[PDB]
Amino acid sequence: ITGRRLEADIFIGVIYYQRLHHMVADKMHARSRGPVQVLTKQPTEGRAR
RNA sequence: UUUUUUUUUUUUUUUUUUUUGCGCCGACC
Repeated sequence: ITGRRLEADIFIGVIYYQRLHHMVADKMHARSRGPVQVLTKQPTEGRAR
């Protein structure tokens, strides 16, 4: 941003990095209203349902 | 030549508007 030299020598290298399956696309869940359990009349369990 | 039964009136149409449970395994914080 500033374009100035950093006051410290920054350690930089090549590191093998792995992307894991824990993605936010499969983890975001939002429920307002919907299906309920027949026995307890309470909200169901799971993002799929 | 012979006894021991009783008797009367007041309630209406062809018909109508969302898979629960059981157990197992892996994994995140």
